[PDB]
Amino acid sequence: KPHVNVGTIGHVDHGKTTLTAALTYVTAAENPTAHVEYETAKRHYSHVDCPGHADYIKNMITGAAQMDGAILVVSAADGPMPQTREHILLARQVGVPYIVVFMNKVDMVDDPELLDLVEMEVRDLLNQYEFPGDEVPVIRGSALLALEQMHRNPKTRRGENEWVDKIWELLDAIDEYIPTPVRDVDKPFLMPVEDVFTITGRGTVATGRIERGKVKVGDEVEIVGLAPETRRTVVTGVEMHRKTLQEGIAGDNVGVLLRGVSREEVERGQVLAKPGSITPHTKFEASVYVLKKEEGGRHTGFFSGYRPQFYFRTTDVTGVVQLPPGVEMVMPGDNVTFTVELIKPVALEEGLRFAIREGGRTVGAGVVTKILE
Amino acid sequence: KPHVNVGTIGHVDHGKTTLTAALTYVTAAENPTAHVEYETAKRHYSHVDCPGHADYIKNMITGAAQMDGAILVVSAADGPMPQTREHILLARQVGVPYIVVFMNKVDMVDDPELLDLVEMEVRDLLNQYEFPGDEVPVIRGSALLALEQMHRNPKTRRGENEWVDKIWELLDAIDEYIPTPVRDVDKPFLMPVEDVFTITGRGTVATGRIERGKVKVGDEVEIVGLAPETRRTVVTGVEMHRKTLQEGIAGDNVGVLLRGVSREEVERGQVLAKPGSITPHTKFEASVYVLKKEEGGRHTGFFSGYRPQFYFRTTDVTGVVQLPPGVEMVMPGDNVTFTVELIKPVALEEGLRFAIREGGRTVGAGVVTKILE
Amino acid sequence: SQMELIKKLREATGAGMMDVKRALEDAGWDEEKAVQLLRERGAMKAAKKADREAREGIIGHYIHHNQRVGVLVELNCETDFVARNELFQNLAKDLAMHIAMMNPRYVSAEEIPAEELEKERQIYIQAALNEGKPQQIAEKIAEGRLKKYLEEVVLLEQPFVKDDKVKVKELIQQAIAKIGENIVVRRFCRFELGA
Amino acid sequence: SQMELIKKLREATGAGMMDVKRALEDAGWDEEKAVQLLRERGAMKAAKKADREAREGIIGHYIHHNQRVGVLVELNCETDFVARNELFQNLAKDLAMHIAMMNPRYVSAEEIPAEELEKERQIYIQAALNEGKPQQIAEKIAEGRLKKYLEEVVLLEQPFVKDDKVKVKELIQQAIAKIGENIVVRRFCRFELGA
Repeated sequence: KPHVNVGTIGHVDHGKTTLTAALTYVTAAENPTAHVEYETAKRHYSHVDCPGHADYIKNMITGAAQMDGAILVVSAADGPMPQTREHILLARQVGVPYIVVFMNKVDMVDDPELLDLVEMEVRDLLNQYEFPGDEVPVIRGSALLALEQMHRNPKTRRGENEWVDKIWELLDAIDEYIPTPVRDVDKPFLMPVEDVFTITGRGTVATGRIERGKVKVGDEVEIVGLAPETRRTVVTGVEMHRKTLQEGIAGDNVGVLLRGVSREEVERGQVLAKPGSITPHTKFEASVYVLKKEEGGRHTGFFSGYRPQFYFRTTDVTGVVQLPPGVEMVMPGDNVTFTVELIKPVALEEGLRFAIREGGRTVGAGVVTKILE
Repeated sequence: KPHVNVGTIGHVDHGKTTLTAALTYVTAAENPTAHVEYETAKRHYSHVDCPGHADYIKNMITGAAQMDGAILVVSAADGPMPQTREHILLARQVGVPYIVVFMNKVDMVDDPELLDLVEMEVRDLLNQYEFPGDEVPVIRGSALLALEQMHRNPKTRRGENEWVDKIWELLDAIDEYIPTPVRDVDKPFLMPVEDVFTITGRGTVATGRIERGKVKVGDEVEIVGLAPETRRTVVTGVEMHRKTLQEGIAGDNVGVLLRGVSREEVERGQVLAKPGSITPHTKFEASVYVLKKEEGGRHTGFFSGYRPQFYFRTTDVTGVVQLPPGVEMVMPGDNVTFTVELIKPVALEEGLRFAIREGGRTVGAGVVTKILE
Repeated sequence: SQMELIKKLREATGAGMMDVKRALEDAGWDEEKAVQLLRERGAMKAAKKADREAREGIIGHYIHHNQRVGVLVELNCETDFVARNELFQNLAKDLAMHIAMMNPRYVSAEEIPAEELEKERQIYIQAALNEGKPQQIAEKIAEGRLKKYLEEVVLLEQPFVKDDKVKVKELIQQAIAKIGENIVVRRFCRFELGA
Repeated sequence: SQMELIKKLREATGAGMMDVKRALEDAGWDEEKAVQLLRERGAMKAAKKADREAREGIIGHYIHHNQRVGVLVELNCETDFVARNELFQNLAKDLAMHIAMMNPRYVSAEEIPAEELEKERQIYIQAALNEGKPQQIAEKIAEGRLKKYLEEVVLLEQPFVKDDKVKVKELIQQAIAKIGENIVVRRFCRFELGA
């Protein structure tokens, strides 16, 4: 059964913390970071938490976080908070797939016209940032009461309690509205080359763990990276743990030989994937995070022109930083966005993570946000 | 014999101080704010000094200073100093009529191809700021030696000593390259209206002290300010101390009657002058100086929107301040430049000095730098 | 009218949708006695988070147009989300500017030690015991003569530079109200050329 | 060209035209010795005005792009004309930025109690004898140890952030040379969020 990552953002005094706890206890009576887990009939969930714009944004880079969707918690009694703009702003930035809303503390408001209003506000607010403010589902309830009830009756179920039914209305909204992630093996093929040698009479062979997609024999492939040109041939065999394989799929530690490929024509760092799928580049934009001195990062800061190492999977290529206008110097611990240019072309794509180092020592780590040249 | 104000600007280690001294002793032997005086055959001179940019502006505003021209002192040995740009910049700002140059310490440089260079540098620099860098005169000499000689022979004269002759070269340059300032009575007529009254049989009459120009009877005149339109008529009589005057001139306390002017068509605050000489406006730009708390000025600062009283001669008018970009708040003691809009139109002209107050209490003082509307 | 009065209102005070209605009812449906209610009520919310922790925030600054005076100011909030908010931003800019002009010596009152306050407080009753009324009268004389002092040297007690009608602290409390996060002024720095 | 030589050498080092000729002369008509001579010589000039009074200047500042660090710095010169010059301006911007990163403790060395360092030195000679080192051996280390210390806490002795090859003081002296006015760093201020 499918797995998904969801997070909670919004003012803390609005109960996002309480709502999280209510969701666990409520589904418990139907299905036997420091994240929490809970599952519906359809999927399984893990809860992320967004306390910091930076804090989070940092982790989104170090591979840690990966919200497939998020829940917005606003108190119907107060209505949106100025920061609410900033909460949403983050989502836009990291680009959360979709958002769902939960108007908490609805029991502390007599007039139901205000509620329609509060909702009116929020709806528009999201529209301001490309989100389908109208298409988004807005649940009204009270996390507190829903929880107090689950505390009294841990086995409470659907239809029984009024406030718990609202929590379900929400759980349901998630299942639906929320697109389910797009699986890996379904994505175009790709594998990072680690080693390359030969097996006399067989041909030139290259090992590595498949990252995404599938691949059998006779399949047509491309060798992107390092070289002046992207060579392309065809697979002449697959084999796991040195024992022929039917098909190799994402997550498989494999090895592959190619047709019309000398031993000198391929090596570690390079990468092979579905033809036309990804291309080689040298200039790009990226969001980074510099390790503090304690985390073993640099001791001082640096400026435009910095020329370090960027570990891209198996490789470790050289390039020069270009701090943008407004950014004059960068210090350890910083979160930044600058352009970069490398000496040799590399298979690059938005979203691609990497690392930086000064002689093996990792000093920073980021992810590609835009391709330029 | 004519009188003129000149000042010296430039690096102190270049000898502007010494040169000043040299000029006094050198003319001495031919003519039988800390200032010194000396006179040629043609005119009489008084020396100003520019030690501070900001400081000069304040005095220029508090009517103290008034340079009819200025001398730039640079060491031929060093050539221009970076601040030289700043020196010149001030001149442009206050708008010095003309500039003359003295290349000092010329005895301390062997190659004469070097001097020509230094001079070409300077010439260009002034061009950069609208000054006739090519038309301007550049004297080469040594203030020091010239002085030493005067010390030895206080009676030294033209032709006698080599270095002194260069100082004369300069005195002459001054005499020529700086036209003499139009006398007050020579400037276009103008008189600020103080009081008004009708004298049955004769007509409506207006008193005031002539600021500039002269005026007899039958002279055509204009009434500018406060009114929606500038009215125009003719002088039907002039009188000082209630005893007919053939002609009234700048600095005279007089009374005047006009033709076709009702007692209500004129009043204090208005001003009458040579037709076409000046016009009414409400929005303008100005350079100001805010009185420090100690000088009795405000206690705190202020921002755009401030609405004080603006006094123009005899008047008192209300207007609103518009701090420009880069200027966010103004505090006592500051030197600033902002635009101003008043409630009623007033006879305005670049250079027109004025004062600001919060209930009779003078808090600032400035001069008009640009007419906008 | 209905949510139209409330709207236009909260729209301005940026407060709690329900707290807005509450105040319109709570004081008849007239804005003036409402916004002033909201302001007055906000002052309470402030004192509630008064001891909440705040290590987030930014460093505000103000550099006079003539570069003769510069100010640094550490403004902390609870979450960096808030820190990034236009309101926090402005509050900070405005606080820096204020300091530039008002030149406070302390942030808060408690920032003031005893031996210090005393070495002073007595110089107060020293000159009072003279011009007439002895100690008893002069002890209560030097009761309001201190309030004035604090309004001078203490940043919080100073009358806001953009509205002498409200004290700095108030300006802050007001913000806290519309945000919901404790807001503190950690420290400030002020340099005036040759002074 | 002989001309072009100075004419472009002066253009770079922005120094006294004649001084340029002199250096080229004084050191064979080749840059390296020349520019190095100008440099070597500018330091002296600088030393000639060290005691000259300078109450002009501006307040320099640097606010990190992320607003987590801010710095104030009072840079004085003799005349306000200089204060307004692009070079003074830059020097100040740059000094501010440097402090932001290097976080000095003092401006100059004398700013430190001489016996405090004097104590700290024997404190260095201590650990050397303590680790099997002879007196005379351990005496030397103390210098390179203290020297290192000063290069850390003292702004002037710190290696300039945009050219670790030159010490801050040098950057300053260099400016003084091209200008002709004593330039001093009156004081600095640095705030790092939650630090």
